Amino acid sequence: MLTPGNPKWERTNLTYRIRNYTPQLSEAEVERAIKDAFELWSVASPLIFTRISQGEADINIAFYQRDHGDNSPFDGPNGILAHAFQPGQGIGGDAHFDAEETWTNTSANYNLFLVAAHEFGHSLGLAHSSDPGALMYPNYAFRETSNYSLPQDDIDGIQAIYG
Ligand SMILES: O=C1CC=C(NS(=O)(=O)c2ccc(-c3ccccc3)cc2)CC1=O
Ligand SMILES: [Ca+2]
Ligand SMILES: [Ca+2]
Ligand SMILES: [Zn+2]
Ligand SMILES: [Zn+2]
Repeated sequence: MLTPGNPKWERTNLTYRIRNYTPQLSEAEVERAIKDAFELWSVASPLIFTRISQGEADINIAFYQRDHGDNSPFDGPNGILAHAFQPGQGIGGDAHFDAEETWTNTSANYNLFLVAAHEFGHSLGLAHSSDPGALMYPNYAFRETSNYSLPQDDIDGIQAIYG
């Protein structure tokens, strides 16, 4: 294909739900981080993300600690910050964030917006990139969060799947 293992969504309007929050940020700050992370992908693709407040969404977002029901346990502070599942029904698309992290909306470690943007790449069908400037690079690095600019390698990736 282009990246087998990873598939793709069959429709362009996807719903998301934030299931819980982190004490590290206000509820509004979490909502804004997640919304803007989706917007990054939306402005480079045909995808439209619609928030729901309750019920079943395509993409569930949640903060969990250690074992949390999906056979991929988190590991406490640092290390694994988050993970996400490839497009599909059920857990497909879902994104989990390690609740034991310091989550920020600054340059201090683990800016939630940046980590969420990376995870949502996985939720949409992207794998890791070898480009260190790419959001989809395997390791966390801070980058400026002032606008909705996706690095060009990530634009190439989402365009290759969805146009
Ligand atoms: O399935 C997984 C599980 C864990 C991964 N690593 S991570 O949670 O520690 C992580 C690494 C980098 C980022 C990131 C780096 C730079 C910009 C934005 C996000 C976010 C989370 C990556 C991954 O793909
Ligand atoms: Ca961790
Ligand atoms: Ca899902
Ligand atoms: Zn999980
Ligand atoms: Zn990743």
